Amino acid sequence: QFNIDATLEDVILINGTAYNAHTREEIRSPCLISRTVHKLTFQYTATEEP
Amino acid sequence: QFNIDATLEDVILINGTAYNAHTREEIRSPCLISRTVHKLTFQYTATEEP
Repeated sequence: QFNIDATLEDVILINGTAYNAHTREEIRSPCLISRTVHKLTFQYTATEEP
Repeated sequence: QFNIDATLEDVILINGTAYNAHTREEIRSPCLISRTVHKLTFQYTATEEP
């Protein structure tokens, strides 16, 4: 599970998909995530490389 | 429930007590809260004013 410490500031996801660490919201490949999330949960998806 | 965002950056609690909105972590008044918290849950406490 990817943590977001103070040094990471902001992160962006381009390829793959993501899920929230609190309510498990699905996230599209190209999209900004703002900062309301805490941790990033990856997944095994053979359709696209994250 | 107090929310956090980019405008308010960092916040500090001085008087009272607080509880995390994620894992119910109780915290006293004279300490920092780092950033791992996202929402602040107040409570009714007549012993001290928050």
